[PDB]
Amino acid sequence: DLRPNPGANKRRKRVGRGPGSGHGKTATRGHKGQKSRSGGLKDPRRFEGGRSTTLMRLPKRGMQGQVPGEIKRPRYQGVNLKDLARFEGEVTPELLVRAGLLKKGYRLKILGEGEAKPLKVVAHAFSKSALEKLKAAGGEPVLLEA
Amino acid sequence: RVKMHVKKGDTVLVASGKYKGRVGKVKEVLPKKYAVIVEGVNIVKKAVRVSPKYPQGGFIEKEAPLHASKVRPICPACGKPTRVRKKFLENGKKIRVCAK
Amino acid sequence: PKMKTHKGAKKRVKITASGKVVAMKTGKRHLNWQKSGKEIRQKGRKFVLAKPEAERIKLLLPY
Amino acid sequence: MYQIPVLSPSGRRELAADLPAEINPHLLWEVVRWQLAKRRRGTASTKTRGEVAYSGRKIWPQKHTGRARHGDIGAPIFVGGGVVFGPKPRDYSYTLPKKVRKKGLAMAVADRAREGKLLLVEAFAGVNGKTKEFLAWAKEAGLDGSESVLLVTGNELVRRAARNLPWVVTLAPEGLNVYDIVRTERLVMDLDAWEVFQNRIG
RNA sequence: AGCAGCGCCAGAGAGGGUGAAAGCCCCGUAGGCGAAAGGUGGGGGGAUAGGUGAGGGUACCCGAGUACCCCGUGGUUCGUGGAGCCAUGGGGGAAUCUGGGCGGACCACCGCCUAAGGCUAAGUACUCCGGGUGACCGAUAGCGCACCAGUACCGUGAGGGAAAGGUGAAAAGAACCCCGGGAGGGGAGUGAAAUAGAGCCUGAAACCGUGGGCUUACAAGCAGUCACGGCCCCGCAAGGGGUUGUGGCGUGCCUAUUGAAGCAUGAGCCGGCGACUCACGGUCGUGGGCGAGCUUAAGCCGUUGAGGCGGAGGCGUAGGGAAACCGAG
RNA sequence: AACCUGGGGAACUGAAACAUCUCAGUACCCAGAGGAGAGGAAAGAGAAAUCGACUCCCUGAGUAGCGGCGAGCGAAAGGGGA
Ligand SMILES: [Mg+2]
Ligand SMILES: [Mg+2]
Ligand SMILES: [Mg+2]
Ligand SMILES: [Mg+2]
Ligand SMILES: [Mg+2]
Ligand SMILES: [Mg+2]
Ligand SMILES: [Mg+2]
Ligand SMILES: [Mg+2]
Ligand SMILES: [Mg+2]
Ligand SMILES: [Mg+2]
Ligand SMILES: [Mg+2]
Ligand SMILES: [Mg+2]
Ligand SMILES: [Mg+2]
Ligand SMILES: [Mg+2]
Ligand SMILES: [Mg+2]
Ligand SMILES: [Mg+2]
Ligand SMILES: [Mg+2]
Ligand SMILES: [Mg+2]
Ligand SMILES: [Mg+2]
Ligand SMILES: [Mg+2]
Ligand SMILES: [Mg+2]
Ligand SMILES: [Mg+2]
Ligand SMILES: [Mg+2]
Ligand SMILES: [Mg+2]
Ligand SMILES: [Mg+2]
Ligand SMILES: [Mg+2]
Ligand SMILES: [Mg+2]
Ligand SMILES: [Mg+2]
Ligand SMILES: [Mg+2]
Ligand SMILES: [Mg+2]
Ligand SMILES: [Mg+2]
Ligand SMILES: [Mg+2]
Ligand SMILES: [Mg+2]
Ligand SMILES: [Mg+2]
Ligand SMILES: [Mg+2]
Ligand SMILES: [Mg+2]
Ligand SMILES: [Mg+2]
Ligand SMILES: [Mg+2]
Ligand SMILES: [Mg+2]
Ligand SMILES: [Mg+2]
Ligand SMILES: [Mg+2]
Ligand SMILES: [Mg+2]
Ligand SMILES: [Mg+2]
Ligand SMILES: [Mg+2]
Ligand SMILES: [Mg+2]
Ligand SMILES: [Mg+2]
Ligand SMILES: [Mg+2]
Ligand SMILES: [Mg+2]
Ligand SMILES: [Mg+2]
Ligand SMILES: [Mg+2]
Ligand SMILES: [Mg+2]
Ligand SMILES: [Mg+2]
Ligand SMILES: [Mg+2]
Ligand SMILES: [Mg+2]
Ligand SMILES: [Mg+2]
Ligand SMILES: [Mg+2]
Ligand SMILES: [Mg+2]
Ligand SMILES: [Mg+2]
Ligand SMILES: [Mg+2]
Ligand SMILES: [Mg+2]
Ligand SMILES: [Mg+2]
Ligand SMILES: [Mg+2]
Ligand SMILES: [Mg+2]
Ligand SMILES: [Mg+2]
Ligand SMILES: [Mg+2]
Ligand SMILES: [Mg+2]
Ligand SMILES: [Mg+2]
Ligand SMILES: [Mg+2]
Ligand SMILES: [Mg+2]
Repeated sequence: DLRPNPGANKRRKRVGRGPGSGHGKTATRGHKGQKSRSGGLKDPRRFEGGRSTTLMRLPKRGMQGQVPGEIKRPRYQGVNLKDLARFEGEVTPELLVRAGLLKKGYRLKILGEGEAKPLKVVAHAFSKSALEKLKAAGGEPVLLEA
Repeated sequence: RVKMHVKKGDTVLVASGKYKGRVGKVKEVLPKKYAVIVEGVNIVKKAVRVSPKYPQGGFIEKEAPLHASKVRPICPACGKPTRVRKKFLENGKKIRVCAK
Repeated sequence: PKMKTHKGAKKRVKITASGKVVAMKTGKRHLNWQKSGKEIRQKGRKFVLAKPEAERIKLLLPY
Repeated sequence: MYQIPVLSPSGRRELAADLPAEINPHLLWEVVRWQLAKRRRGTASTKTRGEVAYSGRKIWPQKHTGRARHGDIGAPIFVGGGVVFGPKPRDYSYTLPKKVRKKGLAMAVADRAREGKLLLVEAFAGVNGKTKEFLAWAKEAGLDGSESVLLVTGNELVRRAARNLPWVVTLAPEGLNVYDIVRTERLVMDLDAWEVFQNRIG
């Protein structure tokens, strides 16, 4: 195995198109044909109707802002106890983020789908439904306080 | 400075081209051009002369300077690279194995 | 260099977990007066967009 | 593949290994492509009609002169003028996923084993940094000089030895990389290195 | 210096030059050594300036037109907004730790910090300058300038701003004779080569010319094409090449347009220059790695065309609601 | 040469008109600094009974917000580094 033929994998074929040609893409460009095909066109997504945009629709997003803005406040990361079955020991915020499916989301909340492996599972909050799931087979220890 | 090289006024073989083989005293070294003079390339200047003084001035087949690289210096064993060796005080140039 | 999200749209349109684009119905803030209970009850909810829906998503970006 | 030839005073003791079985031809390429783009210097530049020197004075009236309408001599239609989409300097590097780099290293070293050309050694009798020594050691080792050789070794003196040989590529152990591996015919490496190659993966 | 034969060196097979294509000829390269003098120099050392305690009482001090408040503005993500904070042009105007400021109007609580004096290296920015390197240019390119260029020239002036590189290995640069006032040539001579002979390598095209072949003065034309024929040429012939007499046919090119041979646009002709790029971020598709995971950014270490470390962070694993919140709903 | 700091400071342009807004504290003018310049040892951060001068890079983040809530503009704390 040498530099002859370790070549690309019969399909990464870099091949841009060239619009000065005479046969292919020609007087005009790749496309073109016309006028307002030159340096730009208004947007054209969001923008140009040419007219009153289709932001005829209307802010509901009550609580858009306020000068100093975002209010710090404890956010909870939903993690199912179906991805809990994935192991055995004592599952804790430290662990679920330490590898997997938490990610610094200040607060652990176990909940929902799947079947609960009998074991201790500390968290900042549980599902009315998931409290059951596992409470009916093992320890539910709740968050911190102070 | 730096312009210095192979030899100087002394004795030399020519591993050149036209005069490949020939040996001779280098009657000339001009470093600005990098060219020595032995008795090798000595071609003919049909020329009368450049300056009017001294009426006739020679078709002289004078000695055409050489690329200072086509000549090599030489001793008991002829034609050697030069080494530089230091005495007890100075710098004398030993040869491929001999000296001088 | 990094397109900026279009705040105007953010402020008025959600992009649903499947991929739809939801908006509040127009027509329910002062044309209002006498309009059937039905009329303005119907205006109460969100709808789903279409071709501009794609236009829409293009803005909401790191969003 | 598996059983790879080792050398030592006591003779060829063919020790085994766990290198891949399947060689992704393409993937090697991806890595060699990458080693080679990251090694580029951006370096080629040109001046737009902006960087070029000339004044901006609109060259003539543009009317009733009856020459073709014109701005400044900077404009690219002008000879001497600025270049159009000529190259500014730039970074050709990209971050090839580590896992891919790893695969490739394996697979490269892998490829060369299944062929046969991989030889781990040890008996580096080529004492000091003197080509002639390594030249000798190479002889009584089956390194005729007829095939290109990537000597990988901790021993900087062994390194010193091989260096000035046209058919050889000395290279510290961590220097192991796939362009070089493929770039060459034989792979020959100190066991202390094949240990470290086994570290990056083994 | 190629080819051949037999050798050698290599910590040096980077590169350059020498009459072409050299590890060993030359200059270098690897490796290693060097400063009287000037500059640099805490990196190492030394010294000096300075600096360092615990309890109690006292209520002396702790930066003033300052805080603070209001009017007018600036900065900040903040466009007068619920509008704080920092800064300050106008007006009023304190206290010294039971002092003051801040934590987004305000108040209470809790907590943070000590304004109205000053100084402080490093990490950072740049590139006139020196060097190194290039999937950078190669004389219409690359700097405007490879050349005696910020010149010539142009403008009162600010200012604008060119063109122009290459004999040969070596000048061996063509003695000498001949025609000519010279220029320039013809011989002679040098050179491997002189249609390499001096703005001299190569020397394309337009353009001008000399010689030859076919052709043309009753003929109608986008100049060609199809056919037959005559002439000339290459081949033994079958064939081909050149030319064009007659016959058939036949409305330039681009552009722009419903529509152009068009009495619409552009173009004297030739050569060279000339227009869909890149960066970031999107979105599809596609080649591949890994997979409920996947991936690193600066940076650090390595190297000096070697990579590795680096999980901060990002995307994904749950949605719905304006939200509180609830959650496979 | 450029870099830097302070004083002053546009318009084309964008908004498919335009005036707020944008361009942009950019272009430039002026004073000064220097091998850099600035900044710099909390009357700080902002929600943790936490951090612990300043500057620079990565990130946070096109997030928080700002906005004829148009066009657009666009932080910080924290975390990783020097
Ligand atoms: Mg336009
Ligand atoms: Mg309208
Ligand atoms: Mg020779
Ligand atoms: Mg999906
Ligand atoms: Mg209702
Ligand atoms: Mg995001
Ligand atoms: Mg300009
Ligand atoms: Mg100029
Ligand atoms: Mg004209
Ligand atoms: Mg140019
Ligand atoms: Mg031998
Ligand atoms: Mg050579
Ligand atoms: Mg000395
Ligand atoms: Mg020294
Ligand atoms: Mg120092
Ligand atoms: Mg002491
Ligand atoms: Mg003392
Ligand atoms: Mg006391
Ligand atoms: Mg006041
Ligand atoms: Mg206040
Ligand atoms: Mg303001
Ligand atoms: Mg304000
Ligand atoms: Mg307003
Ligand atoms: Mg307050
Ligand atoms: Mg004031
Ligand atoms: Mg508060
Ligand atoms: Mg209180
Ligand atoms: Mg420089
Ligand atoms: Mg330089
Ligand atoms: Mg360039
Ligand atoms: Mg030029
Ligand atoms: Mg020229
Ligand atoms: Mg220059
Ligand atoms: Mg004049
Ligand atoms: Mg002469
Ligand atoms: Mg003559
Ligand atoms: Mg005579
Ligand atoms: Mg006369
Ligand atoms: Mg003359
Ligand atoms: Mg010739
Ligand atoms: Mg010729
Ligand atoms: Mg002449
Ligand atoms: Mg001439
Ligand atoms: Mg010619
Ligand atoms: Mg003929
Ligand atoms: Mg006739
Ligand atoms: Mg003929
Ligand atoms: Mg006509
Ligand atoms: Mg016409
Ligand atoms: Mg017209
Ligand atoms: Mg033309
Ligand atoms: Mg005309
Ligand atoms: Mg892209
Ligand atoms: Mg600047
Ligand atoms: Mg406008
Ligand atoms: Mg417009
Ligand atoms: Mg426009
Ligand atoms: Mg300023
Ligand atoms: Mg100074
Ligand atoms: Mg510095
Ligand atoms: Mg400083
Ligand atoms: Mg200062
Ligand atoms: Mg202090
Ligand atoms: Mg301060
Ligand atoms: Mg502490
Ligand atoms: Mg509006
Ligand atoms: Mg702004
Ligand atoms: Mg650093
Ligand atoms: Mg740095």
